[PDB]
Amino acid sequence: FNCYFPLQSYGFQPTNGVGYQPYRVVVLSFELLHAPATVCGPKKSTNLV
Amino acid sequence: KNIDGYFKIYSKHTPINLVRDLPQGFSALEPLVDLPIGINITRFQTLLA
Repeated sequence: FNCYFPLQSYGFQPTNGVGYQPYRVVVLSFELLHAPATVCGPKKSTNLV
Repeated sequence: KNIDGYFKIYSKHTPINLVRDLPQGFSALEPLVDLPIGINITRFQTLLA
């Protein structure tokens, strides 16, 4: 009595509506500290002349 | 050494032949692994087997 399991299970069925469809959500967090920049990506190199 | 959290690793491998003391010669070093962590280090400890 007044004691329910908090970790309830989801429902994933292909015959149900759109609200029961599984979505893979990826959250990217970005912060700044006193450490120097280690991530790259704009480093574009061309052919040497 | 540690310069504002920028830790570097210097290494050198050379064969010698002595018993107890260190050789009183000259030898340079080579940097191997750069670790830009960005933390302050005040103590250390030598690992033994």
